[PDB]
Amino acid sequence: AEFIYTMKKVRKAHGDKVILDDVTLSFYPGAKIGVVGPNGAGKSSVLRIMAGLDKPNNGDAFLATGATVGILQQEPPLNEDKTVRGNVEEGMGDIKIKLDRFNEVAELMATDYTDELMEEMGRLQEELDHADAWDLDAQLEQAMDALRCPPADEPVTNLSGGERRRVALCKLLLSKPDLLLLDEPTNHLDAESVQWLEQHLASYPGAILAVTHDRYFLDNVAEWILELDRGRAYPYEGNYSTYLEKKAERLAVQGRKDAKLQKRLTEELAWVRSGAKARQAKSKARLQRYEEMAAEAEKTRKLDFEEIQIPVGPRLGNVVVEVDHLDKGYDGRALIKDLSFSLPRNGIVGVIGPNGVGKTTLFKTIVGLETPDSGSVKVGETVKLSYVDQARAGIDPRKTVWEVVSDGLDYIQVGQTEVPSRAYVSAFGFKGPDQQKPAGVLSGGERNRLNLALTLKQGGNLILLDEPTNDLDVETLGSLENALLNFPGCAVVISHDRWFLDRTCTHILAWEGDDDNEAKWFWFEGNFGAYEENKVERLVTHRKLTR
Amino acid sequence: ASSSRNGRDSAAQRLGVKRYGGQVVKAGEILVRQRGTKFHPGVNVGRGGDDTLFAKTAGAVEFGIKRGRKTVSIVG
Amino acid sequence: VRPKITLACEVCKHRNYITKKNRRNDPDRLELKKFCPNCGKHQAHRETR
RNA sequence: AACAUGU
RNA sequence: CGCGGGGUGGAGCAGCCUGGUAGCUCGUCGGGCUCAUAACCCGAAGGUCGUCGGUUCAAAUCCGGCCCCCGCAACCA
RNA sequence: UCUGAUCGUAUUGGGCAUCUAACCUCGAACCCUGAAUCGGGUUUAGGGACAGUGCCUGGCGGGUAGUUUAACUGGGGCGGUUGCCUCCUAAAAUGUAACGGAGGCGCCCAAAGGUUCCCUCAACCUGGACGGCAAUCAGGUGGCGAGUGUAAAUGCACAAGGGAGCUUGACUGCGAGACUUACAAGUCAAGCAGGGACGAAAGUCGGGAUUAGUGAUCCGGCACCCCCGAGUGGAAGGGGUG
RNA sequence: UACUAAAAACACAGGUCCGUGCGAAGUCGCAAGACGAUGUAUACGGACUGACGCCUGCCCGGUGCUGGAAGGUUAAGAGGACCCGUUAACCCGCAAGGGUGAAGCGGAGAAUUUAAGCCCCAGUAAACGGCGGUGGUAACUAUAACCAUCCUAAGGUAGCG
RNA sequence: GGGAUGAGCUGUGGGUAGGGGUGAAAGGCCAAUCAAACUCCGUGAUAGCUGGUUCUCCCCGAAAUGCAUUUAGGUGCAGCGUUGCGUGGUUCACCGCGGAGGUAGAGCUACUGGAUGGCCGAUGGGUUACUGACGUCAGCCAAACUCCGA
RNA sequence: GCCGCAGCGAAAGCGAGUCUGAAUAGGGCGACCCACACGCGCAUACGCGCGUGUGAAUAGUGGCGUGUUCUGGACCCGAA
RNA sequence: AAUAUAUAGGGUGCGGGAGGGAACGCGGGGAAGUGAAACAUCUCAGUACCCGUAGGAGGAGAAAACAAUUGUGAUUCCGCA
Ligand SMILES: Nc1ncnc2c1ncn2[C@@H]1O[C@H](COP(=O)(O)OP(=O)(O)NP(=O)(O)O)[C@@H](O)[C@H]1O
Ligand SMILES: Nc1ncnc2c1ncn2[C@@H]1O[C@H](COP(=O)(O)OP(=O)(O)NP(=O)(O)O)[C@@H](O)[C@H]1O
Ligand SMILES: [Mg+2]
Ligand SMILES: [Mg+2]
Ligand SMILES: [Mg+2]
Ligand SMILES: [Mg+2]
Ligand SMILES: [Mg+2]
Ligand SMILES: [Mg+2]
Ligand SMILES: [Mg+2]
Ligand SMILES: [Mg+2]
Ligand SMILES: [Mg+2]
Ligand SMILES: [Mg+2]
Ligand SMILES: [Mg+2]
Ligand SMILES: [Mg+2]
Ligand SMILES: [Mg+2]
Ligand SMILES: [Mg+2]
Ligand SMILES: [Mg+2]
Ligand SMILES: [Mg+2]
Ligand SMILES: [Mg+2]
Ligand SMILES: [Mg+2]
Ligand SMILES: [Mg+2]
Ligand SMILES: [Mg+2]
Ligand SMILES: [Mg+2]
Ligand SMILES: [Mg+2]
Ligand SMILES: [Mg+2]
Ligand SMILES: [Mg+2]
Ligand SMILES: [Mg+2]
Ligand SMILES: [Mg+2]
Ligand SMILES: [Mg+2]
Ligand SMILES: [Mg+2]
Ligand SMILES: [Mg+2]
Ligand SMILES: [Mg+2]
Ligand SMILES: [Mg+2]
Ligand SMILES: [Mg+2]
Ligand SMILES: [Mg+2]
Ligand SMILES: [Mg+2]
Ligand SMILES: [Mg+2]
Ligand SMILES: [Mg+2]
Ligand SMILES: [Mg+2]
Ligand SMILES: [Mg+2]
Ligand SMILES: [Mg+2]
Ligand SMILES: [Mg+2]
Ligand SMILES: [Mg+2]
Ligand SMILES: [Mg+2]
Ligand SMILES: [Mg+2]
Ligand SMILES: [Mg+2]
Ligand SMILES: [Mg+2]
Ligand SMILES: [Mg+2]
Ligand SMILES: [Mg+2]
Ligand SMILES: [Mg+2]
Ligand SMILES: [Mg+2]
Ligand SMILES: [Mg+2]
Ligand SMILES: [Mg+2]
Ligand SMILES: [Mg+2]
Ligand SMILES: [Mg+2]
Ligand SMILES: [Mg+2]
Ligand SMILES: [Mg+2]
Ligand SMILES: [Mg+2]
Ligand SMILES: [Mg+2]
Ligand SMILES: [Mg+2]
Ligand SMILES: [Mg+2]
Ligand SMILES: [Mg+2]
Ligand SMILES: [Mg+2]
Ligand SMILES: [Mg+2]
Ligand SMILES: [Mg+2]
Ligand SMILES: [Mg+2]
Ligand SMILES: [Zn+2]
Repeated sequence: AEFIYTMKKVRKAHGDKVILDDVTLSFYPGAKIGVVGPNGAGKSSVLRIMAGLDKPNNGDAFLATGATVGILQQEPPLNEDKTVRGNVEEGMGDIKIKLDRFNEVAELMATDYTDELMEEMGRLQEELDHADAWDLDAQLEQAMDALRCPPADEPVTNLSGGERRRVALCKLLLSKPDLLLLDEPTNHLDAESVQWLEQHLASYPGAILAVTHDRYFLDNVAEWILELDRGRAYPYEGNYSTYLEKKAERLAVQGRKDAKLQKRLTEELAWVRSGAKARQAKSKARLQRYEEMAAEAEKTRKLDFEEIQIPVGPRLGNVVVEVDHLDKGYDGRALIKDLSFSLPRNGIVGVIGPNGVGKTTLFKTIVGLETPDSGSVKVGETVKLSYVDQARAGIDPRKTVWEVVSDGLDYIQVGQTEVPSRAYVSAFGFKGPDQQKPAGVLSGGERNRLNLALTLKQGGNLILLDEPTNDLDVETLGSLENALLNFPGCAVVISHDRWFLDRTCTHILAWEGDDDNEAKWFWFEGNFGAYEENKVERLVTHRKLTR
Repeated sequence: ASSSRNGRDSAAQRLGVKRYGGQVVKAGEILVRQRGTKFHPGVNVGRGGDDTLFAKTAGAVEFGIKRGRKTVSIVG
Repeated sequence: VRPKITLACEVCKHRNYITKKNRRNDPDRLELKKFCPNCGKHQAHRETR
């Protein structure tokens, strides 16, 4: 069994925060590895070593011969051409210009000399039979109907958040590399597309590495589980219910070993201050053991966790949002048609729908950044909102994380109260000298965490959150949903995490469109578990993508 | 036995005027080694990095006042 | 916090200069315009990895 | 399963 | 004298080398329960962080300067 | 013939069980043996591919062996200190000791470096929405009492201090001649050439207003140059410059 | 303690704990052998108290000793993908060079497989060891039987001073 | 003065050997020697430490400081002695001229601090019999104060 | 055989030069006779280049002495 | 012999060995003081000492050797390098 990727004595560290230290492991074809770990462990930095983007400090992390590699970054890039032209840049990347050379020589060789160009239309034709590119048009027309892509002739600027991930999954799954590097593939996707990607990654010739924070995508695609602790990597097999056992066990034995090391210090620190008696001397061997036990008691300080704390706004009145017969559409396609609801006070409203159906356009009519076609939105004089788009200003990639929350100022207003800015970003995890990290080097778990710092400093009593459960681990995801239950205003949450809307929701707004209407919604007074029961009282073959 | 924490000091840096006035020098000799510009460069004298007042031309050193600031010059 | 970095030419890939940056202030690679003795003219130098 | 006291 | 801990609400202690938001138990104060007092339940008030002089945007914390309290060494003739 | 499951022969290792023939027996009897609680042999009764021993290998190891365990010091110990920068001691050049008197340093800055151009501060006084001793504004007076990334001295208002434009000289090949110095080191340097930055030019720039922010030699690592290449062509390893 | 120390030191009879199932454990030996003992757990050896009388409290966190074997970590041996050196041949060519390179022999060798130990989970103090602070409170005063709080593996009981 | 039928005292012959013996345990004893016996050999061990080192005259003539040191009672290089060969007044004294200085002294409304007594009086304390800032008129002080200055 | 006979360079090598360097730039190390007429683009006089000298001033090596040094017990005596 | 073939052991007759010597030789075992201004690698040194075994000498000795592509042609020992 010849491998695909190997690492030998690899050590990568960003100064004090080590990512690897003397790791050595091999990736053989047919592996289905799901890599886990908390935020700051280094999961996206390992996959950029394996993609050839980054390089380790020392050690030899190389690749097998042949064996091309495709990576999905955690924020995937796109071009500025069409959707049909967005898929040909990967998977059909090098093979379209062989097709764009063979049709060139179909008229250039006729009007020119036919002896050197005879073989130039020959060795192209030898690269169209083993790769089978004679029907390259309909190979694109299949790989768009598998991921259910948006149509061919539209720009990639006015797309969804999940439609920009459906078009980026189609780039890598056409290349068919011998080593996938999926960095959070199930972000922004609905339940239909994640169920698709489970059955596609089952039958797949090649190694699959996939860093995920959820627990149900991993148990269907991964049988081996790799972990990233503070530097070390701990490979074993399981199904992520045994990951949370073994992670909580390493900290159990470490807690009552650092505690036993602590009582050895206080019995020894009492010796070094005891003062030397008559002419016998205090032993320099025991002074040297104390000065080396004090150093190993300082490279173990790991407890630093602050709860997410949402600021309370002013007192909220009886009318929060009123919507009377709302219509919204960008073309002849209609998204919202005859919608009437009224947002409650002191609840959580979950918004349900598949990709490209108008959940984010629904928020932009409430904040006023869009305009209703017919019908009105009414807010009410006590309501102060809190909302920031993902696209209109967002973050700036070379301002530091302290001057994005602040604007270079010392103290900030989080709503009729004065708090320091460095005491505010440190309440959101960014502590110590990590407050000078610019926005480009922030990871996905601390770009979602930065985005909560910008929205919640507006001090509102109606917070609108568009997918807060995006790149957060289970320690702080439970800390966020704790703070949405101690919140005395109305919170509206768009999500696709089915086991996050089942936990903290009191009202459900869901798309129940079918073939004749395609644009109707539904308001439900109750939680998500009771909406599934009420759904069945009112009221598939896997698409292949290749051949 | 109240051991004072007041013992240390730095090595002397051999500062001062190293060639005096009316004295024949070669091109490039050091005239005044000093901290800051206690003496200023006059004619045919350059300052240097640590204010060392070298010579640009062989000749005779002469000192003088030029609008308050005391200067060092070389008469070729 | 101030590591020592080596700057390499972007044409012939010789490592001509060593210097120090700040890793928190400049997380990305340093591009300067230094003089390569191999090429004989000032050319774009960039850090190594 | 609760339950001490009385110028 | 010399070392090296310590001073935080009325009493006891966290927080401190990991600078930003002063906390925990009892006690005090007002209301309940009881025939009444306890116990228990509810709501509150209370601190120049020993004093004063330095860095920082910001000090109970970091660093000096003094004032008390506690512990330990003072061995060989 | 591919991916996966399954069956079958041949082969080859790992456990477990049984066997006896290597090996083991201070169980027994007989013989050399005339005198033998030694030893060897024969047969028997048991153990058995284990144990024991060889070579390789991890652990454990004051049981034993060889040794180390600094100096200054108002005797030694205890306490303190050890290199580097700044001032007083220092007796008007330099230098100068003490467990003499005060502080710092083991960095920081991709501009807080280079260049061209422009500007002057603190404090005080009068007027002014929130505005207070003091935010920002306007006008008087003000020659250095502010400021200098960082201790202190020497300096700096002509600014080396406050602001803006473009940039990488925080260079490569050298360096006559000097300061300091036991040696080893440490420090300054006009100017010539390549190739650049800024400036209309003259010109200035081999990092920072200056002096602290560091470590000899050996042995190794890396990139580059293709210098030697143990019969010859290669390579191993050495060599040069960074 | 011949030769400045005859005692309160050592021994002792009694006590307990641990080791030993039999050419035993322990000891002298490189080994054969020997002692133990021509003895066989009421015997033999090692440790610590020291007739007798009344007694011998609490602590298993530390460090040992005994047992366990889930998990981590871990040697040689087995295994020998890939990579590098050399070159039959081939390709561009100036055959002054450059590139690709089978088989073979060598260099350096990864995944995988693998015991004790150590970390780990338990018991053990007649195992080496350890057995707390500050403040209030009663008929004049005084002292606290009593209470508050912090901490530990547990806070020095009987008796004595 | 203690034991003196007992764990007694003694004779003759025998066994245990040096990191070993033996020890009712004192580091005791092992040939007048024991925190590792004695004797030959390695061997003329080594000692930054102490002692000693022998005949004469003639010329010149020091040092006890600097830097470094597992260094401080030792040593290396310098400094100072002598001698061979080079150089020849370049050394030093005095007089004349050209130069930098911040001690002694003095000064401080020239700065940073200290500081006596008057006058004015911001604040603070009980309409103000106490506090007395900042200014101001005379008299002062300083190694880390200097407009000056031998 | 040794020392002298030519050096420079890490070394291939080149050689009264050679190494660094892009350098007919500068340096490092090494060679290199005016006190003397003439000839000598020459220069008021003085030298440069170059024949003849006015027939310039060099030099090493081996023996035996002496001073110090190296390896030996190394000036002699002395431990535990 | 036990035990059958037989061997261990036993009988008789012939030959030989043992131990000493001042040095030198060969093969095997193998220190420490000392030098490194301490010391462990290293040195002292395969020395001192010990064990086996000789000979008048001993060991080595007739190329599975060197060389550099021309050549020398068993070993020992002295001089150089
Ligand atoms: N500016 C626009 N012009 C035209 N069409 C648009 C625009 N913005 C969004 N759309 C389309 O409107 C539909 C829904 O938009 P959007 O609200 O962003 O869906 P969505 O809920 O965000 N999908 P998702 O959040 O990934 O689950 C998609 O088909 C978009 O392509
Ligand atoms: N270039 C950089 N310089 C300095 N620090 C960096 C740099 N890149 C990354 N980091 C830091 O190292 C961490 C490594 O990021 P990483 O953990 O790989 O992302 P992540 O694991 O995917 N986070 P998440 O996706 O939520 O799990 C970042 O969170 C930063 O704190
Ligand atoms: Mg990520
Ligand atoms: Mg969306
Ligand atoms: Mg000084
Ligand atoms: Mg400088
Ligand atoms: Mg920047
Ligand atoms: Mg009450
Ligand atoms: Mg005494
Ligand atoms: Mg074995
Ligand atoms: Mg020892
Ligand atoms: Mg020794
Ligand atoms: Mg001493
Ligand atoms: Mg003393
Ligand atoms: Mg002086
Ligand atoms: Mg003087
Ligand atoms: Mg200090
Ligand atoms: Mg600038
Ligand atoms: Mg400026
Ligand atoms: Mg630099
Ligand atoms: Mg020079
Ligand atoms: Mg130039
Ligand atoms: Mg120009
Ligand atoms: Mg210059
Ligand atoms: Mg500076
Ligand atoms: Mg060395
Ligand atoms: Mg060769
Ligand atoms: Mg090489
Ligand atoms: Mg060079
Ligand atoms: Mg006696
Ligand atoms: Mg006696
Ligand atoms: Mg006696
Ligand atoms: Mg007994
Ligand atoms: Mg027993
Ligand atoms: Mg035994
Ligand atoms: Mg015991
Ligand atoms: Mg006793
Ligand atoms: Mg236990
Ligand atoms: Mg055990
Ligand atoms: Mg017990
Ligand atoms: Mg008692
Ligand atoms: Mg008697
Ligand atoms: Mg008597
Ligand atoms: Mg008697
Ligand atoms: Mg005898
Ligand atoms: Mg004793
Ligand atoms: Mg004796
Ligand atoms: Mg001894
Ligand atoms: Mg000797
Ligand atoms: Mg001697
Ligand atoms: Mg004389
Ligand atoms: Mg000397
Ligand atoms: Mg004069
Ligand atoms: Mg004078
Ligand atoms: Mg002075
Ligand atoms: Mg004076
Ligand atoms: Mg004054
Ligand atoms: Mg006064
Ligand atoms: Mg003075
Ligand atoms: Mg040479
Ligand atoms: Mg030259
Ligand atoms: Mg013989
Ligand atoms: Mg030795
Ligand atoms: Mg020695
Ligand atoms: Mg010595
Ligand atoms: Mg022979
Ligand atoms: Zn280049």
